Amino acid sequence: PLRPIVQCQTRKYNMKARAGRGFTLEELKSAGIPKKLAPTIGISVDHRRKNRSLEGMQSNIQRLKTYKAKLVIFPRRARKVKAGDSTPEELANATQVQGDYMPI
Amino acid sequence: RTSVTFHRPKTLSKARDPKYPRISTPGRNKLDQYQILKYPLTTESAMKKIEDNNTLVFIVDLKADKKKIKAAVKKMYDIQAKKVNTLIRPDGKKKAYVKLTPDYDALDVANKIGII
Amino acid sequence: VVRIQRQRRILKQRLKVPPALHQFTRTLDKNLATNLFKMLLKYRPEDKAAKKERLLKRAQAEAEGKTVEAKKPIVVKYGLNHVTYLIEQSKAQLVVIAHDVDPIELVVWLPALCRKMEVPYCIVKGKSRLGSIVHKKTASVLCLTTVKNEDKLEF
Amino acid sequence: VKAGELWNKSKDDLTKQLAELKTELGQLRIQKVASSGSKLNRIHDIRKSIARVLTVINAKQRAQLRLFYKNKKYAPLDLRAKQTRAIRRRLSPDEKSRVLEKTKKRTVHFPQRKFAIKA
Amino acid sequence: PSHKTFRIKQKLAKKQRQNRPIPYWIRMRTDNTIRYNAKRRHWRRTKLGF
Amino acid sequence: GAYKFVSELWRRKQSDVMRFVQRVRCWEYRQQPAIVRITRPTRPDRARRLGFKAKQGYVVYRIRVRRGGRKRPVPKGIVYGKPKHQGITQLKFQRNKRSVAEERAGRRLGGLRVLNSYWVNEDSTYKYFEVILVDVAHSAVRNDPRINWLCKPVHKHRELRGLTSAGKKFRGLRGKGHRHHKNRPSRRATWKRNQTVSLRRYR
RNA sequence: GCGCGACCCCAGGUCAGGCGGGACUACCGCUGAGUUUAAGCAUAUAAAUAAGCGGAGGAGAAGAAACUUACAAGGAUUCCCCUAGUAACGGCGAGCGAACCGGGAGCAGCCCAGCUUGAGAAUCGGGCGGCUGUGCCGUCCGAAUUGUAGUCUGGAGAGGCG
RNA sequence: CGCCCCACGAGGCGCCGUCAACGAGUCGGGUUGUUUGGGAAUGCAGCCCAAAUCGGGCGGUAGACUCCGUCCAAGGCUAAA
RNA sequence: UCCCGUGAACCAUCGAGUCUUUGAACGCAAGUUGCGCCCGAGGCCAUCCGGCCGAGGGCACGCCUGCCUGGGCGUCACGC
Ligand SMILES: [Mg+2]
Ligand SMILES: [Mg+2]
Ligand SMILES: [Mg+2]
Ligand SMILES: [Mg+2]
Ligand SMILES: [Mg+2]
Ligand SMILES: [Mg+2]
Ligand SMILES: [Mg+2]
Ligand SMILES: [Mg+2]
Ligand SMILES: [Mg+2]
Ligand SMILES: [Mg+2]
Ligand SMILES: [Mg+2]
Ligand SMILES: [Mg+2]
Ligand SMILES: [Mg+2]
Ligand SMILES: [Mg+2]
Repeated sequence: PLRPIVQCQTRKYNMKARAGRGFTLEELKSAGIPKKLAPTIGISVDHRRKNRSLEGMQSNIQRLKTYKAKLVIFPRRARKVKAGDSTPEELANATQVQGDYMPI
Repeated sequence: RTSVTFHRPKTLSKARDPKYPRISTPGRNKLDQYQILKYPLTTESAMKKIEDNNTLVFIVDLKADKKKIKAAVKKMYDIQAKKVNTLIRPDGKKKAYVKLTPDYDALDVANKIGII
Repeated sequence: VVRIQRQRRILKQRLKVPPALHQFTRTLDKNLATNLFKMLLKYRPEDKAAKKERLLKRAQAEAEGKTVEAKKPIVVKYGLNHVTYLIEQSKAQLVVIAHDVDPIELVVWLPALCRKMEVPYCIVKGKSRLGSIVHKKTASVLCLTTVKNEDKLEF
Repeated sequence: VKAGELWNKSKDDLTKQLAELKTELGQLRIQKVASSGSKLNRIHDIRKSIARVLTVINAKQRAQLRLFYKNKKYAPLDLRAKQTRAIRRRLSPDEKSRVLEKTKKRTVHFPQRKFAIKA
Repeated sequence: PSHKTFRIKQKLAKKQRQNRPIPYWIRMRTDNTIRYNAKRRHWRRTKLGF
Repeated sequence: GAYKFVSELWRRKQSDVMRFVQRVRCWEYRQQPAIVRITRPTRPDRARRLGFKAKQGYVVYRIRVRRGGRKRPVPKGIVYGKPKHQGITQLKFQRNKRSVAEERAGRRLGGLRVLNSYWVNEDSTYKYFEVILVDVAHSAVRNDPRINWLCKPVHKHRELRGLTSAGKKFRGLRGKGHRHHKNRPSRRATWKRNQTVSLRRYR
């Protein structure tokens, strides 16, 4: 699942960005991804992390839209297309991407 | 109450009637007559006992008692034992000396099976 | 088992019972209990058998008439947590506390709560008797929230 | 004697052959006792004949015994499935599948979805 | 002793059945290596301890 | 909603109301055996929060344990060793009395499974605990999703392995950070890991 | 001259069930040395080890912060590398000795108790009968109001509106 | 690939501010013994004392006050490496 | 007779079976095949339409759910 950008702790590393556990609730809500839907579509959550500085919050919001842009979702059944599903053309062009599809 | 001592009041115990038998397969009689009477003994000492003492010597099961030996000799060989004497031989088998009631003849019983 | 239980009442006697626990030991009279228990027997809840035919009957009212029409059946309320809830909302009008609840801490504070909330309360004698009204073994508390318009005077 | 020719018989007839094979074995013990030479080797045949007949009667009696009790009645301890003590004490798949109301609503709403990327 | 138990008499009987030289035909079998009974016992040389 | 009142009064343990009720109960407990089946929890609200339900298969037992420490059980107080290990009579058992009680119930009640336990009383000589046990053969248990976990084989004798609440206490698992890091996964598992000499292939 | 109802205890070869013992590689709990090193020896070390007493599984234990940090902060558990023979501890002697950060392997979070059915215990066990039979249905007993079910678990949540 | 079509119940999401309940001889403190790298005391255990709800536990030197960061114990389950 | 087939085998393999006496070992014991009790298909006579020898099979302990039998002024109601 997708991991957000975080700054490391401790003077020695605070100038370096790395992957964190999961997106905060505010990052999820600002990008409009409901709390209980995100792990089901490939996005990790972290109910513990905080947003003390605006720039960090903005950066991780853009990742969710970037992920949402290139995300495709198959229907839960054969022909019914509910909210959030995709076009049949989209679901044939879909492969198993491998590696780091969003590098940090 | 007249007695100072309180005893345990006596109550009803109901008998067993289980809702399924713990054993379906019946019991075979594993000590039937052929298990009880294995084979007659043909040592020269035994052959003496047939004429001199109207007696028959068998090797019998180690778990057969004098009573079942008497029964099994009536089912098999259709004769009567006046007296049965037993000993467990030094090598582990039981030997039974059968004395026939004076109606039957031990020699004729010996012939009908083949020992003499 | 006999030896210990007899000494238990004796030791209770000897020790000084504090007021909150000796607020029991002062039960409602026999004369009033027969009066009160006459009323409670009127408002017994629906028996187990008394409850399945009506659900059988309301099947037809729903299946053909397409209306539920049964109106509010009015009966006593029981269960400690339920009665405590009714008391604090002030929907309770009469509380009936058994003298012989063990462990006692379940009801020791009810007299204070009913007195503070200004609902009349009585301490009848025998939790086994309260349970008999509601078709249980023991009950430990009862309360009447509303009586029919035929019994305002007697109530 | 043959396995097939016994499975196709009646109960009493099987009991006869047990009886007479038993008698033949008793007489062969006595040649060993007295004589020798060649019929000393019918014992192994006769001895296995008795065992085969005993197997037939016995294997038959459980088929009936299971059939009578296989109305899903309470079963006897000798007809119940002996696998291991641990297996018999497990929970059933229906028991291991009981989920709580909240947790199974978590699957009706919000299951784990199939998705891809690069689109 | 003459007074013995059945359990001791049973074990003594088995010990006797085991004091016998091997059958001669065992020596003829294919791929055989048994030469003699290597467990023979004599009452005066090795005690049973039971 | 009556459980709040009963719980608060149990907080006020030096009140005369609670001193009288506990004094008489402590008398009776001392008059009964050390391991006794009881019909209902004497502290139902404390039981509720520990997972007890009024369902068939839940049984509650009262256990009595002795107070004080653990004298070294040696033939006369004689130690054949260096003076550092010659003490006898101020030593303390490493399991709490709550844990001692639940296993006393556990061994005796070999067919049932310990769920939790809770303090009820004490005097100068004894402490009294009530242990919630479970019949994991009862069908009213095997069909409850919240308690099926206790029927699995990995939960046999939880109290003898230190896995109840009392066990989690004397194992140092109530706490998380530094000040508790050596207790996880276990104190002996931590010691073994720190003891290992890792000789890698390319070294 | 009673029969009551409940409470707490009986005794049952009562119906149906589950318990104990075995094995030692690895796992969980308890208990617990001394040889040895200090060129003697007593704290120390050997060692929170050997022996002793128990309990499990295919893995076990731990696990979702009453955590760390002092930073632009991070974010369950476990394991590897590094931190590090370091901070510390120590007749400050002999010696002993982790953790945070960082990098990897693998990643997943859940459920209860409590104010909140009261027009209604909506829950559960057992006997018996039936069938599609790891269960479902009918019925009769019983558990439970000193509380079974449903809601709810702080990240929330109950309400109200849309 | 086939038939069956999910709802007026629950959930998400938008606003609201009225409520908002959260584990007790337990925490916590003293003292004793053990244990630890944990040093005015790292965990654990005995006994004594014994809570709170603008409250509680921490911020590796004991102490009082002002501020600041941080988390919410005393019930339970949980793969993979 | 087992040889163009129900078919050899110190064959392989495994689902149907058997499984003496013990042992956690369970009716009480044990340098004892010692000492009890209960049920009981089958057969004999009549001292009953009962009694005699029975093939086989039960009877340990703690515990849970239910049940049956019972005890105690422990708490009541109702009486006498
Ligand atoms: Mg003799
Ligand atoms: Mg000599
Ligand atoms: Mg020593
Ligand atoms: Mg120790
Ligand atoms: Mg050494
Ligand atoms: Mg030295
Ligand atoms: Mg030296
Ligand atoms: Mg020396
Ligand atoms: Mg060891
Ligand atoms: Mg585990
Ligand atoms: Mg270095
Ligand atoms: Mg060390
Ligand atoms: Mg200390
Ligand atoms: Mg766990």
